[PDB]
Amino acid sequence: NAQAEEFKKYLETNGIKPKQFHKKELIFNQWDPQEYCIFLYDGITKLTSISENGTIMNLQYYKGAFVIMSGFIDTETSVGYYNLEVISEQATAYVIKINELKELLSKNLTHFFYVFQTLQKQVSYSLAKFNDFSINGKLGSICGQLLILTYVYGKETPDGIKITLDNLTMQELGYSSGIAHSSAVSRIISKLKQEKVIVYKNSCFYVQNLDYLKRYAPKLDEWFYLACPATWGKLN
Amino acid sequence: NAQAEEFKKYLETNGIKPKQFHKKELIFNQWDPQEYCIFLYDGITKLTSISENGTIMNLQYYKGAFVIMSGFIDTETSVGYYNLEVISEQATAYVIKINELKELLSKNLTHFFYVFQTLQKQVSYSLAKFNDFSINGKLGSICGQLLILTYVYGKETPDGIKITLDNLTMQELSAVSRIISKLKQEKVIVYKNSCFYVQNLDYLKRYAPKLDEWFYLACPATWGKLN
Ligand SMILES: COc1c(Cc2cccc3ccccc23)cc(=O)n2c1SC[C@H]2C(=O)O
Ligand code: NA
Ligand code: NA
Repeated sequence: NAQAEEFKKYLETNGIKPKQFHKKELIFNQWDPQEYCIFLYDGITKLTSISENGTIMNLQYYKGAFVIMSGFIDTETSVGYYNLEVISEQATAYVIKINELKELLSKNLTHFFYVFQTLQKQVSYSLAKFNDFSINGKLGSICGQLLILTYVYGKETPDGIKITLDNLTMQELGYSSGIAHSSAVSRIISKLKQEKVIVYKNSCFYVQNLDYLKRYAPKLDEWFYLACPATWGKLN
Repeated sequence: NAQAEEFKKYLETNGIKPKQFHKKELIFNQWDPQEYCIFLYDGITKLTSISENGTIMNLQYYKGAFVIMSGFIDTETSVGYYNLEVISEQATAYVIKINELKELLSKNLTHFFYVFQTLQKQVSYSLAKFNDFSINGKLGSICGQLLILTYVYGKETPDGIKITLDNLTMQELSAVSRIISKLKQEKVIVYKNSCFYVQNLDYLKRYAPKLDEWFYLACPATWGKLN
């Protein structure tokens, strides 16, 4: 990813070091009065909110490279009581105090813009998932999630397009699709195998009817085309 | 709003005039090759989409002052096949070609931060709505929309928090009609003498708690008025 590498260089040039995190660590947390800008270079994370009673809500998933800001760039205060939890075995991130960020993102036009456009991608991402859920309900959500997986992590094999993720759980798939109970997920996963869309072999998921995912996640597919055309084009 | 008045003045300093639009007009549309930055100064709009069978989906509401960008700031290409439709009687907006926004933001850091922060408000807004829907379904969504109306247009009175929005625009915003009428039946919101009054703000806060937190974090002075 060209413009991701250009942003890495900018940060290192200015004395910002990568940091390594392991699974289950919080890169930033909902109880901290200091807010940060996170340049997630490598790894997979999820945004969570933890209620008083202890229930954990999974709000959004990110893979490197991406930018996540826990505070507003102007006020430096929280945008919401959120944690950024590492769910891959390792992740690499640059961690910048918000105040320190402004002293930098100014002197440069191009790098301001890279972060700007990432927020734009994210705004449109949530709108597309909402549109698909409004039309096709939970099937839309799950199809969109599998579509994402296929575009980002798919490899061509004779058994179909193999999702090359190792730790992927039926539960983590539901949370990533906004469905919190394994009953709904297994029901819909059942139909998908039953309609020959997905198959499970060798601990991995293989997609065999990619057109079907596109049919039920059409606005997320649109989003992929418009925001990630290079990727999208691999399988279109 | 100060950051926004200062942004209006920056646009006029660089010679951008306001345009006026009337209800049902599109400020931008999904078929235009040119993408734009809209500085919505006054009025109420909605973001719409069309599915491949002709059905219109309402995705998002915006009120002035706010910034809506139909194209990515770097590539200048569509962020999605969206239209921006006016739902108040009139709206006032500044309409800027996307490439020209880079130039303007590149030369003033104050106004770059102001636009950047409107994207941050959108992102956190959608996350809060999702959280509330995840917990209370469509009741959470509906309570949250009424809560935001209350905080934005509400005025304390002896009959409760009056919503100072004409009943016209109040109508422009199936299982929904049932939820709304149950809130009316339970006197959360009440018709009296040709206006509507929120009489149970605590109920709205209870079922849209994450959007209530969003307003507190995003607009603390407005939140504070009614709390
Ligand atoms: C599949 O649903 C979503 C929506 C869309 C969405 C659906 C329903 C109600 C919503 C209300 C407000 C905003 C989005 C909604 C977005 C999203 O980020 N995630 C999910 S699941 C987790 C997260 C993500 O995709 O990473
Ligand atoms: Na924090
Ligand atoms: Na357009």
